[PDB]
Amino acid sequence: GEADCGLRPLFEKKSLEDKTERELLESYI
Amino acid sequence: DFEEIPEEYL
Amino acid sequence: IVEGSDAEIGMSPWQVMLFRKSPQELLCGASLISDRWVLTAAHCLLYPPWDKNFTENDLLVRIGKHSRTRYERNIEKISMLEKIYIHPRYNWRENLDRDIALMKLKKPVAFSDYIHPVCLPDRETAASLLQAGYKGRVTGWGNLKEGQPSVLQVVNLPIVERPVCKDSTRIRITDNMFCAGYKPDEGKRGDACEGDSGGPFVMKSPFNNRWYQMGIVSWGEGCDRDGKYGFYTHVFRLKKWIQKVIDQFGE
Ligand SMILES: COc1cc(C)c(S(=O)(=O)NC[C@@H](O)[C@@H](N)Cc2ccccc2)c(C)c1C
Ligand code: NA
Repeated sequence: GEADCGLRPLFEKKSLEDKTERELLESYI
Repeated sequence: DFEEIPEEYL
Repeated sequence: IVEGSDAEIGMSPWQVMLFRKSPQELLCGASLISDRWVLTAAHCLLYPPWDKNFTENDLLVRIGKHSRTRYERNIEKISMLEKIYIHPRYNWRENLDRDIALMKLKKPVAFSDYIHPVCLPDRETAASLLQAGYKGRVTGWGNLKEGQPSVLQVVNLPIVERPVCKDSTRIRITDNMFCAGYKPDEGKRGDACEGDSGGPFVMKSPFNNRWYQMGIVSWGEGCDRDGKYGFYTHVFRLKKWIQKVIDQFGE
C-alpha cells in the first residue's frame, strides 16, 4: 500500500477521534 | 439539482 | 444511506463522487486508492440490462467533497478519466459476482486535508477483521429512504455470518461477496441505498490505526428492509486483479 494510506489528515494525523469510530473498535472482540 | 461545475471540467 | 448521520468534515477523505457530464448527475460512489487510481463497482459503469455502458468521456470523478450538490470551491478536485478497467469476469447476468472496476485519472490529484487515499488490505488484515460481528463503515450521497442528503452520510454496520446472508435472499451468493447489516432483533438499523453503490466499506485496523477498504457497495434488495442485508464486493479476494491492472497500465 501507499506509505501514508488510511491516515486521515483531520483525524489520525492530528490524533483526533471521529464521533463513532470507537463503535468500530468495540466490535473488534 | 446540482450546482454548475466550472466549464473547464466539461 | 438509510438511517445514517451526517459525516464529519474530512471523515472519509478517500470518498469519490462518480459524476455524469450530461445530464449533470450523481452516478455512484467510489474511492481513492492512490493519486491516479479510483475504485468503484463495475455496475456503476456497465449494466447492459438497463442500457448502461459508460466510456471515459461520459464521466467525471469529484474528490474531497462533503456537500452533494454544491461546487465546493477550493476544497473538491474534479478529475477526468484516462481509462476504465472492468473485471473481465464481472457477472452482470446473474448476481454481480466480481462487481469491481478501476478508473485511472488523466493526471494525479493532489492530496489535502479533504483528499487522501484509503489502504487496500493484505491477506492478514482481511483474515483478522472480516469476521461476523465486526463493524465496518459505509459512506455515500445516495437515497435516505428506499429524499436525498444535503451532505455525505455515514453508517457503521456489522458483518453478518455467511449462512444468514444466504438465507436472506434467493440470489446465489459467491466467495467474492459478504453482507453486513443489523438483524431485526438487534434494534439498530442502516443500509446503503441507490446512489451509494461503488462507495467503500471501510474498517479501522486496531493494530496500526489505519483505514482499510474491505468492501465495495454492490447490491441489496430494497434498502434497510428487515431480514435483508447489504451485499459488498470482497476487495481482498479480487486484489490480484487490482494489482495486475495497476502494475500493467500504471506508470
Ligand atoms: C445482476 O444482479 C442483480 C441486479 C439487480 C439490478 C439487483 S436489484 O435488486 O435491482 N438491486 C440493485 C440495487 O441494490 C442498486 N442500488 C445497485 C445496482 C446493482 C446492479 C445494477 C444496478 C444497480 C440485484 C439484487 C441483483 C442481484
Ligand atoms: Na436489513
